[PDB]
Amino acid sequence: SIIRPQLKFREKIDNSNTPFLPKIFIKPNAQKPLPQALSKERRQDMFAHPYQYELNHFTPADAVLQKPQPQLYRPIEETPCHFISSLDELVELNEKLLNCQEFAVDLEHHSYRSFLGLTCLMQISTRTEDFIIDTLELRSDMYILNESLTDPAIVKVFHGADSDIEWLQKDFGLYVVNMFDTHQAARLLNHSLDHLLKLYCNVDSNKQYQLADWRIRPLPEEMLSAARDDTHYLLYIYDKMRLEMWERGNGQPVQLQVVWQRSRDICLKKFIKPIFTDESYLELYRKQKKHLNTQQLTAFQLLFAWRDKTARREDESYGYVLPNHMMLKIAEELPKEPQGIIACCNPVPPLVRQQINEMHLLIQQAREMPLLKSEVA
Ligand SMILES: [Y+3]
Ligand SMILES: [Y+3]
Repeated sequence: SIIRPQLKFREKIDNSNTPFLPKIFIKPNAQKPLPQALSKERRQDMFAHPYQYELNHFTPADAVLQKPQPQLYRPIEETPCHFISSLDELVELNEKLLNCQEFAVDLEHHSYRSFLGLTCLMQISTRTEDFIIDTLELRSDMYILNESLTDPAIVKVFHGADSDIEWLQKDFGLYVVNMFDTHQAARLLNHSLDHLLKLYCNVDSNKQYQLADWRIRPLPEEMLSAARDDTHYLLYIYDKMRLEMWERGNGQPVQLQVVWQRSRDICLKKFIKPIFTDESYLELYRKQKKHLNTQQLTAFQLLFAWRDKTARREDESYGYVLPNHMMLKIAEELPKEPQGIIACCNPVPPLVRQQINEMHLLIQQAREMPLLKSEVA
């Protein structure tokens, strides 16, 4: 199993109910100032979206709203691929981007071995080159990209950026200003990229809807290729969509300004630390044939508490620590022995194995609870 890459992080992850605080500490392309509370030195509403104002006051240049002349995507065979894992690399790319008219953007995520989820890779494409960034290696440095991502002068093409926007700020403190979401454009014109790649370029990117562990290093050529495929064709599609969209408004920036309006709203989405109550599940088991008595129901609350505790600490997801069906099983079975717990999970999760004693005690506690009148055996 891959060594968890969170261990090499200079700054630990805050897995606490504590409210998420934006990470950005310097605001490039800042129409409105950024609170001094967010200053790198002092470490207004710090808990507010940092680029709230600029996104609310942004409009697509007339240059992009005019009948576009699509520029066919460069042949993958003749398109250079650059791997970026060091600060110099990152800083040099930014400069390059700052001189761009528009560029593609997509990310690679991972959530199984993480509590909040983790961005493992970022992809960007210019009209001529494909870039791949190691956002695990360059984690604390990524913020630099804000200079080019928050520049209303340059257009950032995305495909379904809803989640991306959220990740960019949770992990690096990166925000996007001036973004054209191709999934928003597909909604008007009337699934998406699978089609967008086959309808506009006549290409069938196989590993596109494939789930893979992006924490893996080195990244094999296959994933490197599947990663670049997510941004190599977006600028072309970006052009070809404003075309077949301008060819509908009779030559008026009607449906174009809408895609930009909607997309910039996705940029306003903010990240919020998730919260979980065992109430949700208990209410679900009730709709079902809930025969959970005082004891069993207690065990569930104790296991739910223990899993949430463990997950947040160990920085793992609930599924990894102990999945629903498995927790629920133990809650019902109420195994008297520690092995009775283990022999109730298929397969036995590592943390359960390691905290077997701890879990045993919880279940025992539940077994000492007083059974109601109607609950008597
Ligand atoms: Y992907
Ligand atoms: Y409760």
